[PDB]
Amino acid sequence: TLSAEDKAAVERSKMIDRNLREDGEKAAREVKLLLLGAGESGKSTIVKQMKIIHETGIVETHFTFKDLHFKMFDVGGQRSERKKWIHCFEGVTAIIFCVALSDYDLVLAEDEEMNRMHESMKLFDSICNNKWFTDTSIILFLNKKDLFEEKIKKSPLTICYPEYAGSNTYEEAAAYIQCQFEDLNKRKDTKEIYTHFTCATDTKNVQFVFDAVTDVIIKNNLKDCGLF
Amino acid sequence: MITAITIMALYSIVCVVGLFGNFLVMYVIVRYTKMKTATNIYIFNLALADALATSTLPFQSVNYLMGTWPFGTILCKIVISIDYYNMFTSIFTLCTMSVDRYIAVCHPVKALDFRTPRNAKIINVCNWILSSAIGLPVMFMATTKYRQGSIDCTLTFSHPTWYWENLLKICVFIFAFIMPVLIITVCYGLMILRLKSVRMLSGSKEKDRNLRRITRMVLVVVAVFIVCWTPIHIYVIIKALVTIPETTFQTVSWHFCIALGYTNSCLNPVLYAFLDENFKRCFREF
Amino acid sequence: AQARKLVEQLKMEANIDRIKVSKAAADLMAYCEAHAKEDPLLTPVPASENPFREK
Amino acid sequence: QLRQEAEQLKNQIRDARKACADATLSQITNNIDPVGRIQMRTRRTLRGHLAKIYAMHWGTDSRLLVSASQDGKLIIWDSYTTNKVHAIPLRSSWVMTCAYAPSGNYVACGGLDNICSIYNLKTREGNVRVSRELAGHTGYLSCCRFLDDNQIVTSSGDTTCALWDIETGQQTTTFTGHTGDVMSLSLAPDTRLFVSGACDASAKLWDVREGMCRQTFTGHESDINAICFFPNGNAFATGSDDATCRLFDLRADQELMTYSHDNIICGITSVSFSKSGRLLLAGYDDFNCNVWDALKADRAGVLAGHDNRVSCLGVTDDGMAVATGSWDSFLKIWN
Ligand SMILES: CC(C)CCC[C@@H](C)[C@H]1CC[C@H]2[C@@H]3CC=C4C[C@@H](O)CC[C@]4(C)[C@H]3CC[C@]12C
Ligand SMILES: CC(C)CCC[C@@H](C)[C@H]1CC[C@H]2[C@@H]3CC=C4C[C@@H](O)CC[C@]4(C)[C@H]3CC[C@]12C
Ligand SMILES: Nc1nc2c(ncn2[C@@H]2O[C@H](COP(=O)(O)OP(O)(O)=S)[C@@H](O)[C@H]2O)c(=O)[nH]1
Ligand SMILES: C=CCN1CC[C@]23c4c5ccc(O)c4O[C@H]2C(=O)CC[C@@]3(O)[C@H]1C5
Repeated sequence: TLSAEDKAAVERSKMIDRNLREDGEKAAREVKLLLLGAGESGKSTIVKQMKIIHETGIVETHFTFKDLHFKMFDVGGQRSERKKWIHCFEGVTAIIFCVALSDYDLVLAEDEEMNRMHESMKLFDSICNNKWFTDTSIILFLNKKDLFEEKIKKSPLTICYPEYAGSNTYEEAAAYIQCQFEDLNKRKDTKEIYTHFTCATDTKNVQFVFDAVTDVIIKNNLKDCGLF
Repeated sequence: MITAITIMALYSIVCVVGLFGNFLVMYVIVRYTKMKTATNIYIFNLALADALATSTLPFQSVNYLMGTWPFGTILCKIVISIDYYNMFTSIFTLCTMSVDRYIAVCHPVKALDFRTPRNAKIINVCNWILSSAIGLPVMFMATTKYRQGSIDCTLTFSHPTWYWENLLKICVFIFAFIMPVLIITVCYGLMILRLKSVRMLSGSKEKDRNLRRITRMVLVVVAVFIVCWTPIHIYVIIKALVTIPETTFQTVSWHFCIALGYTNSCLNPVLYAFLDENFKRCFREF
Repeated sequence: AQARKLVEQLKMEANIDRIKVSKAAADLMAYCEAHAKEDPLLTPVPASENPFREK
Repeated sequence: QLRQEAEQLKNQIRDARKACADATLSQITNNIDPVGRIQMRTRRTLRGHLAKIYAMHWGTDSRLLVSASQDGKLIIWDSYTTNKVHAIPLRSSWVMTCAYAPSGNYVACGGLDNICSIYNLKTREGNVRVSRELAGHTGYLSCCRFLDDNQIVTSSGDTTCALWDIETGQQTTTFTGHTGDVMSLSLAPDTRLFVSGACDASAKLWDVREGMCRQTFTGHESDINAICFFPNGNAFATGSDDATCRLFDLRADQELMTYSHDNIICGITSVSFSKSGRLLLAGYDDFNCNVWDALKADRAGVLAGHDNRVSCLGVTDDGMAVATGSWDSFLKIWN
């Protein structure tokens, strides 16, 4: 009983469904990654290091590695309330959280009083312990290697944390920063912080993020198959 | 004497509890949860094979009880065909579910596109087609014969009967006892080694507990498979090799072997769906 | 700079007219009762003229 | 300094509103006939979204609507035959607003890219393509409504609304005045005012003609997520995260009615009115929408059947449809 116009409408809707299914099949294979941190710490630098070797609003960068397609979601241009748009990133594969090692004694640009490292710690607290990122593992990229080396060879770390008792060597200080920046999360069974110090080692960064993505993909497939 | 009554009780309880569990699995996989994942389709097909296999049990039970088959040639023809059919379909759906889990764990980048509901559907289609391609010879070659004042309808063969029956028995044995066991063992072993070595499942007490639970469910699956399949296949192959004299002990041995081979299909819904974590999550929703 | 702007803007906002809330609520009530026969969701219609026929 | 006189001017405004408020809405509607037990069922269901739908908008022909989701697809729904008219690939995967022209010739969408994209629906070549890229904000575009075929008013993440000349691609007036991040706006039927609610728990009326604020309504608590004008253009309702909706008057300036239940705690994402205005449908966050009698504050009915968060709502112009979008990728046309 369908006329020519209704037949054309049905055929057009079928073609739209076909192209939509192809697009959804393409977009159910891509890997989503989300950059955060302080306004100076590490995110634009790591995406700049990323784009230099493979080739306002949200800055995007797409690349391929080992036949896996990744995505870059740099939200540094969103000078607004983080609460009202943080729920838009549920289906991200992993979070690349960039902080600065050498920001423990640097004074924040506003009010000349608040610490940079403790502010990054508060941001990591709010991101680890919110209702939107529970099944998403958080990679952490403690950047600013050489600046941290020089500033701990010059100044003690106890100016930032008034509980430090170890020596002013790199290994113990970086271990202290890492463990204090790890244990703050309130749920350690599901969340799995894969930490990796870096300054400019591009080959190790992509392999580390691919290992973390492979682990969370394995966890997702284990959820899919009902084993876990 | 009374051995036939115990065989009747065993067959009846196995058939009843198998149909009971399969009906619950069908109901919960249709109405409560949906079948939009690959594993749901695989469990549904396994439940289909298990329900269709165990429905022919009272036919064989009354065949042994009355000592004759009063149900006609076409009925036991389709019963024998659907028995071979369901046994291969259950075997291949267990094997392909196992290789799907191995692909999911050990090959995750490839499983991003190899693990889709459409691919699960076409694998199930190829499963039932490749089972039909070997159940079709059982269709026409099954017939009803008369012997010793009684009616039985074991399938015959061609004029050179000896190598034909030998070839069919060894083909069934090699396929449904070397294809399932070897593939499922190597695939679940590689999966459990790579699942031991992963960062998510090592370094804590709860990670080791999840590791232990996954290895335990894999071991229970392979153990009930081996326990249900080995005593009947080698009993068939030794009845084909040597002539076992007619004794009540060997008859109740044969009936126990058949009962175990059907307890396999009884327990696959329990150890594949009731123990599945997504199904348990759906169970806790109500 | 924003403090004097908000002060002047809200001083301009303050000296406006305010009709009695009984009158405004009565006007809202009148608009609701005068369009009761026109609203399809308040008063359902039979499926003859309904453009949403289930099938 | 001037903070004390600003505070006493605040107090003078509240005293004037208290003196001008002589009878609440529920006192005069005590003898009105309630809508009673209402029942509504899902006539149509628009399946075809593969991701998280955030906003939609109807059309003035009451037939064609437009929806947007996280996948980056702008699907035009024919709510009569449950068809797909167009599929526009958005350049930004993140959108939480879209608008549909009364003329139908243009469609709009915007999100975390801070830019409103305009697409042409009646192009002579027969396809859909970009026509103007309205950029100039510094926050996420959280709401957009076509004033007419050549103007759009948008609420943004930079606490300022903005009228836009769609042709030249530049603003003509900026509605600064929010001390908080504005999410939603709604247009008057006569198309001369629009009220926008922000995260500072205040909705403000604005004169579209010149770009000045006229009132501010500070009854809510947490933050405003939704807003919708009354059909007569002399009232509006506000959705918010404090488990309460509020009806206001542009003239009396007080809070007329409160729409809250002690058994519900979740927030409100979308609000829209019917033709008569007796019916306000607030999309809650308890996986369903709620039917509110807009004169008795009585929950007449429930619109259940959504598997995820209710994201958007809209009643068509002739009032025969309640189109509810949701995070569970399923639109449901109700009647
Ligand atoms: C009944 C026997 C003897 C004949 C052979 C029938 C075969 C072709 C049938 C029987 C069971 C069927 C499957 C049962 C369940 C599903 C899930 C559904 O969502 C897609 C089709 C799929 C995967 C079917 C594919 C075709 C199938 C395998
Ligand atoms: C591998 C594990 C599960 C053990 C399997 C045991 C099976 C293969 C055993 C259990 C009972 C056995 C039968 C018991 C009795 C007899 C009678 C005897 O005159 C010939 C052997 C025969 C016919 C046996 C054949 C093999 C048999 C069926
Ligand atoms: N010596 C040294 N310098 C580094 C390193 N990483 C980044 N920088 C610089 O530190 C500034 C901070 O600005 P940055 O772009 O990160 O802000 P943002 O991304 O939050 S927007 C940038 O100009 C970087 O050159 C490092 O390892 N070693
Ligand atoms: C428990 C039922 C499974 N059956 C499949 C068909 C058959 C069978 C089994 C195992 C191996 C075979 O070669 C074989 O053929 C058949 C046979 O010769 C008698 C026993 C069986 O009915 C039984 C198990």
